[PDB]
Amino acid sequence: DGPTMREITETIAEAKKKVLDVTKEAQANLLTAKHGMTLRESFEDNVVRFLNEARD
Amino acid sequence: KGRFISTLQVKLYGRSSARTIATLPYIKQDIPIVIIFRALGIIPDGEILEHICYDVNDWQMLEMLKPCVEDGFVIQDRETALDFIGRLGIRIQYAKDILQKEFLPHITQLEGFESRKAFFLGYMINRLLLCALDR
Amino acid sequence: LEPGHAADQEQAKLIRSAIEHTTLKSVTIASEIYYDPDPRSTVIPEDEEIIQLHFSFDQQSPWLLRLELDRAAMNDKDLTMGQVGERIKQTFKNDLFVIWSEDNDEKLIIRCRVVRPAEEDHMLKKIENTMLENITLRGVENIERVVMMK
Amino acid sequence: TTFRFCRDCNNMLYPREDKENNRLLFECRTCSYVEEAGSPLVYRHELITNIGETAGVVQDIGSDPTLPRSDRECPKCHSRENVFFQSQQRRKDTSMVLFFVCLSCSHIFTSDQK
Amino acid sequence: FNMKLAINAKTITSGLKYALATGNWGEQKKAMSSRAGVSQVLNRYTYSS
Amino acid sequence: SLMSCISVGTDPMPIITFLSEWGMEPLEDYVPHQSPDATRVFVNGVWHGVHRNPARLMETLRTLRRKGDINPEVSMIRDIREKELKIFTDAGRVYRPL
Amino acid sequence: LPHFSKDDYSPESKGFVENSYLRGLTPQEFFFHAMGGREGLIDTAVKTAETGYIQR
Amino acid sequence: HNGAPHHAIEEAESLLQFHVATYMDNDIAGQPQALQKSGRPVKSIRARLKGKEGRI
Amino acid sequence: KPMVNESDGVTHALYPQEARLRNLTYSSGLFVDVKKRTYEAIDVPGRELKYELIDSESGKVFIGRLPIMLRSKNCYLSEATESDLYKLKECP
Amino acid sequence: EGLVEYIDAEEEESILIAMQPEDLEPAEAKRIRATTFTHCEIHPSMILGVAASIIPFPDHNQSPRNTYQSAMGKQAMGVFLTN
DNA sequence: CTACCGATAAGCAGACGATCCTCTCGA
DNA sequence: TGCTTATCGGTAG
RNA sequence: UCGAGAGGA
Repeated sequence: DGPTMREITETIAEAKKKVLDVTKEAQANLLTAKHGMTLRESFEDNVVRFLNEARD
Repeated sequence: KGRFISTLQVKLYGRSSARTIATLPYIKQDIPIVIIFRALGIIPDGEILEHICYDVNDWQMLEMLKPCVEDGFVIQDRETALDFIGRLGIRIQYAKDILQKEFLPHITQLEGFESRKAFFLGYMINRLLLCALDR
Repeated sequence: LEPGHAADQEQAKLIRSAIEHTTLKSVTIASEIYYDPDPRSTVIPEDEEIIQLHFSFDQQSPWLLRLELDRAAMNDKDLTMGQVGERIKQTFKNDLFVIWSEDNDEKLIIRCRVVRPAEEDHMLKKIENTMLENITLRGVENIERVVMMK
Repeated sequence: TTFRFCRDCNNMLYPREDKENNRLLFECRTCSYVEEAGSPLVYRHELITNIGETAGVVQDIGSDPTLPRSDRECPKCHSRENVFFQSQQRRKDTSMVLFFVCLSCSHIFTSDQK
Repeated sequence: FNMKLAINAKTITSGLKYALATGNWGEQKKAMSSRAGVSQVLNRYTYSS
Repeated sequence: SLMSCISVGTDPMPIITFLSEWGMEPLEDYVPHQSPDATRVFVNGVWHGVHRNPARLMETLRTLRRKGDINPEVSMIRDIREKELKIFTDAGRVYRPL
Repeated sequence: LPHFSKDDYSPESKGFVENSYLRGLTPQEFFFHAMGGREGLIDTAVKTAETGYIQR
Repeated sequence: HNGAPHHAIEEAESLLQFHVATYMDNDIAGQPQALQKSGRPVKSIRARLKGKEGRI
Repeated sequence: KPMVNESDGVTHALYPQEARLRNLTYSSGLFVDVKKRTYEAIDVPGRELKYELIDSESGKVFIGRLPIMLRSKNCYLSEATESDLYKLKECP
Repeated sequence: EGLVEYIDAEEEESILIAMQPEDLEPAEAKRIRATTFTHCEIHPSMILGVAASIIPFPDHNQSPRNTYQSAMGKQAMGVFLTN
């Protein structure tokens, strides 16, 4: 459907900003730094979560 | 093309603090790099280190380079730097012939090009330490 | 967990730290070797207040081993300067003299000297790697990344 | 932290201790050469490193178009025309903190907040 | 020269014939540099194929 | 691929002459301390010389191929982050037009 | 890809397909998709050999 | 039977020891190989009833 | 240019369709200009040193035949156009 | 004339290519969407091979479906030559 | 203090790797 | 994924 | 017949 296509477009648009804010967070050193795993390992994990969050 | 599957696997030993550092054809033994530079006519340790450490400001390379000097400190002059067997018969001449032809086939394989061959070897050890420091 | 504790957050945190395998290699920023002969007079201006405090075995060594420590690494994995100081002391005691900075201090360092009544420099380097890649600190060996689960 | 070498024979120096005067003196093995210590420090390990995070920055940095460009301003020159790159220390643990280098001022500034 | 060259031309023409028909960039000895995916016969089912 | 083509191999000697005519220090008599930002110049993964300012060097060399003096098959890279310049006239390289 | 800038940690530059199959994949998406496909058949051809050995 | 040359018999006996062994196993050891010119080896009894498409 | 000589006959002008049909190798002849020189030294053991210093064969001596590639620089097909390619029994 | 250039896989490391010469040029429904581009891409369809170019709308299909087709297209009838 | 009893490392090759089916091309 | 074979250092005779 | 390659669900 017409509005559904636009609704799917905005789902990926908010997700991009969701990833952008996490990307900006990692650039300023301040990050969650989850136990055991690396800071970069922690980033990818939270990034791919947002990517599939919008997808499904 | 000349085929020749000639390869010089320059190997860095030790993972605590035994940072010794290369294979040469046709020799069934690993040769410390300091002896290789002395056999090329470069006897002073400072000049040898100038081939590896281009930036004499950074200390990190020299620290890893510190033990690979004392390991072959017995060998000093070119006369004693070439005598290392390689094979037994009589040999200094056998290893002398290896350096001109077999060792570093690219660039040139004539004779009087010791400075050109040592700089390639100097860069190879440099690249090996660059990944050892994780740079 | 202990059957007595059904679902205790702080009890689980007590276990994970008591089992996780850790060493000096995981906390030390840099391992330095300095030259200082007088035991009551150190070259380092930071290592001054610490000296007079510790003074209150037989024949000392003029070879000092300084070890810079990360304030965050000791904080994130639960460690103190007192517990580390005695962990190195228990592995030697009569063999080596161990000095350590106060936990309150801005700079966290460990001062180590030999006690054997000089060719010690090259011998000290072998002792350095044993302190970082051999001496255990917390939990049982082979153990790695530990995680709590809901 | 820097190391010195004999003037006569350009060979490696070994530190020797004056057991009488109580002071460090770097000696030679090839020859009998000696010299007084410039610094009490002998050997440094440095496990945790901050070095080489801003490595390989020739002033011909503007020539490389592969690098992404920023609209940020310098603290002293206030230059808008800037270029940047991630941590040059290629390690498993290292963070994704940006390093801004300016084309016309040669000054380098971080994006770090900790 | 030329009389010996007649037998030598045969070893050179057959040396090129052997490799280009079988597929092995080595001597007629066999098992030495036995790379068979060299002299592959041309496909002719479709023009695009 | 449709566009892709393989290299046949051109003689490296003509290019070696042009490189020497624009600034090239011999490897037999090289200065490490004297030269600060030493741009290590490589021909087919083989060290030959060193040049001080490669900015104008690359600028002159890039148009030399475009003119037709140097075969466009031959590749040339400038790594500013490692102070290096590799030039390849080797046989077997895959190249696409842009 | 040479089409992307250095140290670009965006989802679009790391294999994320925003376009629908109906919409049509862009060349950037299509190559990363081809990588995700090529790896798939490799996981088939290899794991199938070990299975025949496992059953016997 | 004839004029036994001592260290000339062993040079032939070793050939018989080789011929009898290559007949049963031509796979075979660390350094010997044995072939039936033109350049292709002989099919031994071990290799005739060997695993996967071979008697058993 | 690819030409293969037959039994009791002249060197036949071998064409791509001819080799494909007659089941023959599309090979081109090679000839080198060899220089035979001797090159003597009237000497006895010590001394010794230098020579100071001392055959035109047939018109370019044969060495063998190289299989020539179709549409290559040394092939008939490189010069040929569509109009004449049909008379050669070759597909354009 | 110096209008087009042949870039090797090694040479691709030091350059930036602009895919769309229209979109990636000024500032600024169909499919979804620093300015220092050294080179320009001829046409995106040029990344495909032989049999791949014969596939209609390969972007709209799944990659293994085109990978299955890639080798399947080799086993076709038609006319290969006129001779 | 020496002879013996077992400890861990040095040195160090082995033979296996889907099931069936189609077809050509030599030497 | 095994095996093979020296070297080692240690208790008690 | 042996050996090599190509292709199939």
